[PDB]
Order: sequence, then C-alpha cells, then structure tokens
Amino acid sequence: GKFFVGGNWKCNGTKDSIAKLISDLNSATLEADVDVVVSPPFVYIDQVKSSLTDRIDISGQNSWVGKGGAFTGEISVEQLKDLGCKWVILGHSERRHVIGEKDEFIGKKAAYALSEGLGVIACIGEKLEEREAGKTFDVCFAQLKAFADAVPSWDNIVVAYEPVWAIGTGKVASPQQAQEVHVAVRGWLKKNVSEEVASKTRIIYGGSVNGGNSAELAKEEDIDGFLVGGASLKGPEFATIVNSVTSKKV
Amino acid sequence: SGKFFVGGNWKCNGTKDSIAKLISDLNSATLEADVDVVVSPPFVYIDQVKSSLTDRIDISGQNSWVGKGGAFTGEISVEQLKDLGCKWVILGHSERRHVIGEKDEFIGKKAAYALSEGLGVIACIGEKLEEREAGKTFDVCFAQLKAFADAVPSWDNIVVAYEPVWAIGTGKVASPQQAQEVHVAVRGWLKKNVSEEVASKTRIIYGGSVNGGNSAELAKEEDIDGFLVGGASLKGPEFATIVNSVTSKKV
Repeated sequence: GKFFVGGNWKCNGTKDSIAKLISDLNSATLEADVDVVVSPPFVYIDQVKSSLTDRIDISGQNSWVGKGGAFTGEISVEQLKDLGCKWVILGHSERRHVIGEKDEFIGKKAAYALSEGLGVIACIGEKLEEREAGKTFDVCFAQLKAFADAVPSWDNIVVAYEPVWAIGTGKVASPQQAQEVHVAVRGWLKKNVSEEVASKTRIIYGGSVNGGNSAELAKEEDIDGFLVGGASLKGPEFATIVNSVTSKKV
Repeated sequence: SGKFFVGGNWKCNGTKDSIAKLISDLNSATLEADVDVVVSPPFVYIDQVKSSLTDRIDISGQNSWVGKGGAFTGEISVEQLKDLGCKWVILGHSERRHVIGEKDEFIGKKAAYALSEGLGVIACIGEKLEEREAGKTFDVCFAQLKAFADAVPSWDNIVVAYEPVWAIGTGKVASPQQAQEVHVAVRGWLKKNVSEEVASKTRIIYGGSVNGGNSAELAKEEDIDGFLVGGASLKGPEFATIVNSVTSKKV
C-alpha cells in the first residue's frame, strides 16, 4: 500500500493563519508517491478547497452517524462531499475520550461514511490506565472489531494508531513500541478480516510526529505513514514530514 | 420590553446550491424593521452565508466548544465563529441535550465562555414527555436555567428559547396557551433569581413547531418574544413571513 500522510489541524486556525498555511503548502515541493491529506476545522473547509493545491486531499474532522436532518450542530457526510472532502477522520482519541463517543457509534459513522463514498481515517488507541493494565491489544482489537463488524468494505479505510498513553502523559513512545502495535494491528486484520485487506490497508502512526522523528518512524516496517497533529499547522515542517517517504525507501 | 427576535435554525440541512437559493430568497424579502433576525447555518456553510446574505440578518453558530481552541478534533471554537462573522451561538439545543447527550453544567460553561468572548447566546431549555407527565416541567426548565445563571457573566446578550421537546415528535401537540404558561414561569424565574431588570429585557422565544400557519397566533401571547424556527427556516419566503408576524403582536 501507498504511503499516507494526513494533517489533523484540530480546533486551530483563523482565515489569516490558514491562508498563510495554505500558501506554504502550495509552495512546498512534495514527493510523488505519497497520498497527502489535510483536515481543516469545518468552518474553513471551503476556504481550503478554494485555494489549496488539488495534489492534497481534504478531510473532515468528524461526521454525523447517518443522513442529515434534525441534528443541530452536526455535519453530514453529504455536506462534507458537497464541500469537496474525500476523507473523514473517525474515532479520533479526543472524540472518544474528551467527547465520549463510544465504539459502536463510531463504527456506524464509518459504515455510513464508506457507503456514501468518503474515505475513512479510522482511529484506534489505548489510554495510559489501559496500557498499565496490560490491555493495549485488548483495547485496540475491540476498537477494530467495532469497525469491522460495521463497515461494508476496507478498500477506502486507513487505520490510524494513536498512543493516547503517551499523548500528554509525560510518557514518550519509541518507534519500536509503535512498530509493535502496528504489526499486531496488521495481524488482527489478517485473522479477522482477510489476508488481502491486511496487506493493502495502510496503518499510519498518530502519535507525536514532527520533523525531528518522522524520518526515524518512517523506517518501521508496518508504519505506513502518519496522522500528524501540531506539526501539521506549520506548512514547511508538514511538507518535510510528507517527504519522509524517502526515508522509508533508503 | 425586549425587541422581537426571530432565529432560523437550519440544523443539519442544506448544500451549496440550496443555501444559495435560500440566501437569495432571504435577500429578496422585505423584513419588518423592529425585529432582530438571525440565521444559523451548518458550520461548513457559514462562510458562504456571511459572503452573500444581507447584513440586516445576523449569523449564528449551531454549537461551540466549551473554551479556547486546541486539541479538540471535530470541535469549533468561539474564536472561529467570530472570525467567520457570527454574532450568536445556539447552546443547549434539545438535539444536543438529548441526542448527543450534552449535560447542563457543560452547556452553562459554553454560554459563559461565548458571552465573555463577545458572542450573543441563544440559550435553549425544555422538558421531555416523560418529564412533563410526571409534573417536572419546571423542575427541568428551572434547573436548566440555574445552570446558565450560575455560569454566565451577564444576561445582556442572552436570548432564552423554550423547546417543548415533549411535543417534538411524541405525537402530542403544543398550543400557544401551553407555550405561554411556560414562558410566564420562565420570566418569573428570572425576576426572582436574577433581577426584575433582566426579566423584562430578556427575550424569551418559542422554539416549538413554528410555521407560516401559526406564527401570527403564537406571536399574540404576552410572553412569547419571538421564535427559534426549525423546518420553516429552510423556506425563505415562509421564514420571512414568520419574521413579519411581529405585526400580529402589535394588533
């Protein structure tokens, strides 16, 4: 499967800061064999689609579980597509653990998004209390099962592993610990979906990724790319992380 | 003693093309002068609406995050709503309370934050059918109000919207009389728990089923100060007529 780098801007940016970010992304020279995706806040998706190079795809940060209608404050898959999105991020750790979105709810969001023709960036990952109880793979496999029990197909799914236990806990995750989770996620796909899906599905790393560690991470056999957080807000650094694909080739 | 207020909540509806037509119909309408008019597009269309809609109508977000932006994937901050030109945000809407599950203190915090950052707040309250039938209409509504009151820095830029959630789809229907009974109690609650000044200046608007066939009638009730319109706000000419239903309140 082809190297994938997405930037999750989260709840950050204004018209002006995003205009500068877009200008920097457009000026960057990006390597050829990489799928590149950015994920603006809902309100800026129009601005980004109007001015960002079409070499980069656009993702929503969330989407409603089904068709639109009486869901005040929510955005539908139809509306994301209408605005030009090709992806949606679903089950991001902040939506699981800050908002409180549950697994089956997330699984349903994905099935709907995939059946309506969006790609899905499907996020999984365990918290500190969970890892400290030896439940890393139990947690991730239940999250995967909830996806697998619901989705019509894995063709347009990218799996993102987030080490929530490292994200802000003062703990840091090594490329070895990352590789360990990715290779297990791939094995779960082999045994619970199929061998074909396991090899063609991209498993991207969604821990702390920056210009100083992307080259090292890209070397791991089962890390197929990144879901970048804070660094995705800095155009040149994000471009360099995208271009870390060359490190996977060396 | 407050100016008539009519908001249109588009909820999770619309595309570029339908919203472009809605905006044209809204722009073509002649709206009565003594009314505050507000529309609330889905997040992704707020930019499109701000670019083309007459400045006579204010724009509202349908929700906002509880505090400053940052690591909250999928959420929109008050800073961003303001950046796009919104002057209002709807908070504690029944669909966010009962479908999404947002709790009172959380909603109260959202409103306090939005107001401190300079947005007006349409603060929604209302009881479910099970609650109404057990005699807890005012327990629920007053508790929802206390949660706002305990948090907000001021009531100057607050509009209270009462939603009869008990009628919203439950097969029951709400009359202007039943709405009036709730609104008069809410205003009384404000008199005793905030001040007489706030009670008389605060708009308390009706957020039940409002359409071109009942708005003139609803607008006649003494303590209904306007509307938070659902389905009808997607039909421009009908929304305009509802705004102009203010003439019914004078007659």
